[PDB]
Amino acid sequence: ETVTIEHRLGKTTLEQKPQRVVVIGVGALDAIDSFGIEPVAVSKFDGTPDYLAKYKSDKYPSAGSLFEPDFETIYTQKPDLIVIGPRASKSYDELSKIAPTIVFAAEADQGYWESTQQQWRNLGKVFAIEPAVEAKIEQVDAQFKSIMQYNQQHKSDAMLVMSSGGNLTTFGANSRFSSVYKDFGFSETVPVSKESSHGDLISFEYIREHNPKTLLVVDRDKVVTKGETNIRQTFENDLVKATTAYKNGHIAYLDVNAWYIAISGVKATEQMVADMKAS
Repeated sequence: ETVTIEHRLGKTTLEQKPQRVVVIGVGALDAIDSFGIEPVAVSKFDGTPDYLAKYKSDKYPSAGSLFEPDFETIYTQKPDLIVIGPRASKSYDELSKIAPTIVFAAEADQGYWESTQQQWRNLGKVFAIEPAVEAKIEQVDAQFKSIMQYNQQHKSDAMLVMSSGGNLTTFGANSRFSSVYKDFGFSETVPVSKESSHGDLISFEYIREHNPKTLLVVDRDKVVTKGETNIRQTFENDLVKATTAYKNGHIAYLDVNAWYIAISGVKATEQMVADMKAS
């Protein structure tokens, strides 16, 4: 009773309904928990979102960080399946020795939502819960479709800006934030041409000069800094105020967990939808 799952790091074959699942990555944990599966070990991250709070405790042994698996502990846990997010993917070859391993991740080229659907469908196949997955997909798909229509019918541009340690970077349609353009129906204020993993460095002068109609802001420090203060107070300086986005009240502060950390999560994707509705 095996299934063969195709994912970013190739093909993995395993018996359906693995009993002992180890999960690395918040997005993988989000979708897995959301569909009613309880893992035996999980990565630990200081920024784990409230909706996954139970996994922060020692009830669940640490499988490592978001980036670096604890191979020794994972082996000790005797997993039937290891599910990892893209952050840990350099360790896939090593994890694949221990047990069938699947990568759970979005793809910029095919687009966030099309690829995320497949990730949930992959879970559906592994755990024989296809109907529940399809019900969820139908629900969320309608939300994507409605938002996209809106933005095409009021065809307008958006600039996606991330702020981290004082660095402002921008990302376009062929980036980890492909959802904004390919799924939610915005056009790029400025075509960021061929992209790169970590975005392109910009400045407040760039934001003001290019004058986006909609400005979507990701405060990376929210989930990385020990503090949780509001970037808005500082982000909205004179240069940003002079922007159309500010005036039209279309600066949106995206949920950092949902958009940046918990990639392809169920709750994460629902939050992305909520954020887009709001803006």
